[PDB]
Order: sequence, then structure tokens, then C-alpha cells
Amino acid sequence: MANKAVNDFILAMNYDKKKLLTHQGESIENRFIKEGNQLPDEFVVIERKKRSLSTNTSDISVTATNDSRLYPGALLVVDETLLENNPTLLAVDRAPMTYSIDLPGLASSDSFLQVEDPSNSSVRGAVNDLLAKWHQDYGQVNNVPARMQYEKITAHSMEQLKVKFGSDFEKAANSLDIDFNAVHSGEKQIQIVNFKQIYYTVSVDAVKNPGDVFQDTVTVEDLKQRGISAERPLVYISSVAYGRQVYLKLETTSKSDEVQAAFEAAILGVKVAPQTQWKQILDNTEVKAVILGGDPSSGARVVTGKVDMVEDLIQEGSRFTADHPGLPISYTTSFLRDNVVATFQNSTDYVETKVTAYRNGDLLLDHSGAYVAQYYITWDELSYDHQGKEVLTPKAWDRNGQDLTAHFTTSIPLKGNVRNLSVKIRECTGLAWEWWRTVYEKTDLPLVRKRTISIWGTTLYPQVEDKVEND
Repeated sequence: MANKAVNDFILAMNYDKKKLLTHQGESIENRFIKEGNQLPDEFVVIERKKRSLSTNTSDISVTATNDSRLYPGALLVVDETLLENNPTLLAVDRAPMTYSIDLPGLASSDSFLQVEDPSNSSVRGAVNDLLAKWHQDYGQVNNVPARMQYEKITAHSMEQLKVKFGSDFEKAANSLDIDFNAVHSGEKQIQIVNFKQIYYTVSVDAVKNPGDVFQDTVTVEDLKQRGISAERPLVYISSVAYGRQVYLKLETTSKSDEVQAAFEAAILGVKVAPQTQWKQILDNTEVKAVILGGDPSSGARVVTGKVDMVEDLIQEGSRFTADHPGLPISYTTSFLRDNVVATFQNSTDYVETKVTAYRNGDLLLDHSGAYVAQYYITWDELSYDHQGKEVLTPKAWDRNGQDLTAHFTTSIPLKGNVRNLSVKIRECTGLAWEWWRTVYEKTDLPLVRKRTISIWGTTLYPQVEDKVEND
């Protein structure tokens, strides 16, 4: 009867499929805090980051994988962690389960066995057990059907400049001589190497009822007290594929600025003749990659990154058996409630980060162009009263609108408690048809630890760039 009750409870939730699944957040955030009027007053904030191919991690990734190693038989609560590729695996002892491992070719009887329900004992013990068996009995013969996938995208370009100028002045009195010589040389190099391959593929046996989720003696009331309401559902890991992933990225820049001026003179009286030169060399070399696959011999070469990396890795480790061990790549979990809601996550999860600042956090304004813009820094400021109502006292900056031709640098540090900040940095283009232009504009900006707003360019193409960091 308990099992039936558990099933009825699971059936009862009628959570919307689109809204519930689409439960994500934004970029940065901020949360204030005020209580009482006799102690102190502080404020904090919260920001979020994302990874993909730019700023990735390997150790971190590995750690994440270990945390969510529910290849078969899982139950992640659909709330926030799931969407962020990192939820909880809270699940009471359940019934036995079976996992199939389709490959190049195997037996039927041995193909499917019997697995229990643990964290990293049966799933890792059973899978590994069978995995070794295949490599043991089956020496070679059949070839593992591994789907290869790798794309290469490089981008290298250089730029040169040779400006020569030579003129001399001579009148019926004084004689002069000018000499200008400068050369420009700037070339950049960009190349992105990618590589992916999946061989191992684990799958689970769809669930019919709560027989796999809960055992004989289950508690529908004790399990609901933990964290199983209507807002969040129980998500269980579906299938899983193994394999590796070859990564490679490197970029090298170069620039040269040689200045050589030659001045000559010979006027009736004094003889001045001087000549100065100039030199400047800038180099930038950076390389980084990651091999999720997990190789050895053909691993060092790839890591270094030369010419025989991809090939050396895609020619020595073809036959997937034991030579090259696999590694968790993709991840797929299913919702154990109505055999419908299925989530499709990746392998790289986002890393949360939250800090606090007592009286830190100031706004900087770096202007380096050939245009006159009027900064409109204006923000409000709350405050507690004797009764218990939060008042408001807007206080605009001292320089609320005015022309400021380059160079121009400043910064409006914060000030304890605050809220809202209207800034209007409209650059003056002048022209003839218009008069005022609005480049950058943001409403109710988030109190960032260290935000910077600089605009590089001329009076035609505003190349503004806002910098917001929170170390």
C-alpha cells in the first residue's frame, strides 16, 4: 500500500513542463540587507559566471564529474542546481536495476545483468566489472564503433606600414633640411584546434513506477519533508556516453614601431645638426589546452601543441579496448515522475561566486578620444527613519553634465548603503544634422566590486567598453 501511495503522490504533481524546465538566471546580481537602527549597516552582492571554451578548467571539471557520477540510476531535484549542471543526489535505498552497454558486438545473456542502487559502488563497481570482462574475453576481432568529431578553425593575419618622407627648406637667408622615416609592422596569429570522440555508451532501463525510486518500506511523508514539493521534481540520470576530448588553443601577436627622424640646418650664423632614432618590439605568446580523453604516449605531444598532435592522437589510439581509457564526457538525466520530462545537460557546469564589500566599490570613467561628451552621473540613496520607513534622498554628482575633451579620468566611489544609479554619458558629435548622441546607457546598474567604463576611438565610431570585475 505504501508503494501505491508513493505512486499516487508522484502522479499528483502537475508542474508545467516549459516554465519549470526553463528555470535559469542572469549574469550578475545584488542583494541588500538592513535590520535595526542601533548596531551597524552593511550590504553584499552576488554575481554569476559561465564557461564553454574560453575560460575553462580541468581539475575543477574532474571534481564536478566525481560529484555527479550517477551514470545509472539517479534522482536530481529540479530546482536550481540541475539547470546549473550541479544538483543533489539525495535518494533513499531503492530496488535493484539493470544497465546495458551497447558496443561493437557482444553477447545477449552477459549483455544485461543486475545492479543495485548506490552512490559510487555498484554503478562504478558494476560498470567497471563488465567493462574489464569485454576486454578480457574478447581480445580484438570486432572493432569498436567510435564516432569521431573534430573541427579546426584558424585565423592568422599580419599588418605592415611603410611611411617615408623627406623635405628641406632653403631661402635667400637661412637654409634648413628635414628628414622623416618611420615603418609600421603589426601581425597577429590565431588558431583554434578541436577534437572529440565518443566510444563507450551506457544506458538505463526506463522506469514504470516508483519501484526503482523507492524500496519496500518507503516514507511518502518522510521523503516529502526533505525537499520534494511541486516546484521541484525528481530528476534521474538517463543514459551516458564515455570517451575523450582533444583540445588546443594558442595565439601569438607581434608589433614594431621604428621612428627615425633626421634634422639638418645651416643658417648664416649657427650650425645645428641633430638626428634621433626610435625602436619598439612587442611579443605575446600564450598556449593552453585540455585532453578530457585521457591519453599517455600521444598525450605529451598534444599537450605541448606542435604539428603532429591531432594525427599522433588520432592514429595510435584508434582501437578502443584498454590502450586508451575512457572519460566521462556528456551527461543525460531523466525525470522519474511520468516518464516524459527529460533534461539534456553537458559536461561543463557553471561555477557560483559570491562576496561582500563593507565600503568598497567605486565607479571609474576613463575617456581617451577626440570628442566632447557630457557625463550624467546621478543616483539615489535610501535611509532608515525613526518610525520604520525607508526614505529617499537623491544626490547627483558635482559634475552632472559638461564637456570634457581628452584626456579625462575620474571615478565616483560608492558610499555605504545605496540603490539605483542613473548615468548618461552622451558624446557630442556636433556634425550638422544632429547635436547630441547617446553612446552608453544603463538603468539600475548592479553594485559591482570593481566596474570600469572606458571609450576608445574617434568622433565617428564610439568603441566604448565597460569592465566589471569582482575578485
